[PDB]
Amino acid sequence: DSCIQFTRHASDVLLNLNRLRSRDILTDVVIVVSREQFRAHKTVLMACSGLFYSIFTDQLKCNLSVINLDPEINPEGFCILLDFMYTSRLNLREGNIMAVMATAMYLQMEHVVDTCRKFIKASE
Amino acid sequence: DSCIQFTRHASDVLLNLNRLRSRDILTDVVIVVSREQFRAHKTVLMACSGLFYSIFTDQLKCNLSVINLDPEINPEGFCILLDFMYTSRLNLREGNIMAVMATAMYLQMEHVVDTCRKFIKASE
Amino acid sequence: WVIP
Amino acid sequence: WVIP
Ligand SMILES: N#Cc1c(Cl)ncnc1Nc1ccc2c(c1)CC(=O)N2
Ligand SMILES: N#Cc1c(Cl)ncnc1Nc1ccc2c(c1)CC(=O)N2
Ligand SMILES: [Cl-]
Ligand SMILES: [Cl-]
Ligand SMILES: [Cl-]
Ligand SMILES: [Cl-]
Repeated sequence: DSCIQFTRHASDVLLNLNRLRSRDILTDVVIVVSREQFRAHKTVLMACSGLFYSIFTDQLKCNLSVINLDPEINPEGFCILLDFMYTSRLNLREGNIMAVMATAMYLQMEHVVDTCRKFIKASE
Repeated sequence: DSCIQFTRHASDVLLNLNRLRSRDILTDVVIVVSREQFRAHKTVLMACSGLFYSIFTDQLKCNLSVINLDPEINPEGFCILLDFMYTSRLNLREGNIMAVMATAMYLQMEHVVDTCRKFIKASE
Repeated sequence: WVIP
Repeated sequence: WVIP
């Protein structure tokens, strides 16, 4: 086509989706990770994670308002990945890298798994 | 903070949101523009448009599944702007610029209004 | 705005 | 990945 493109559009959309999340506006699911609960938008979760894409395209699970993750999932690891989904920013630290990598593998977030593997290999 | 950032993340999220729209997955509103209907995600509309941000933060309108736009709104102009919301790409042409600019003013999409004004001024 |  |  002969379209023009607004370079910052995708980043501005994501910034607004994060603002809606922070204000709990039109959030439609709560992700339960052991004792912790995280409110989010199903569409953002599906757009970032192979696991959520699978869950919310399922004819029964698409209608659930609560999703319980595997008890082995670390809440801080999930929190870091949820923030990444809504911001493109990953708070990767020596103290959380193993939990973040395990959570990203479970959530099927290939690019995160890739940078965790690379950061781990550099430290060995 | 000491975060790392994935450059293509925002663009990849938007590409997936557009894929969900094309497959009518978790769309939660229909925008009626005279004889035409457009299915979309309320969160994407709010993230792109001052008018939809206002509508869906309203305590009564947030729950509506159908929104009827002003009869003066051109369906093609709306279609072009809806595509832009989900892609960052604006199909701006001599034959649609007036309709696109009028629709962007109504929808409160300042960056679109700006490029339409600039393209019009260059042709006079 | 750019030519993509 | 970059340093933002
Ligand atoms: N929503 C949506 C969606 C669609 Cl529509 N099409 C294709 N993938 C989608 N999302 C999704 C699927 C697999 C993975 C990711 C996201 C990130 C990753 O590492 N794996
Ligand atoms: N969703 C959301 C949203 C939030 Cl949370 N905060 C601030 N603006 C939001 N969206 C929004 C408001 C005004 C305008 C636009 C988008 C594009 C434009 O030209 N005007
Ligand atoms: Cl439920
Ligand atoms: Cl990822
Ligand atoms: Cl309704
Ligand atoms: Cl805009």
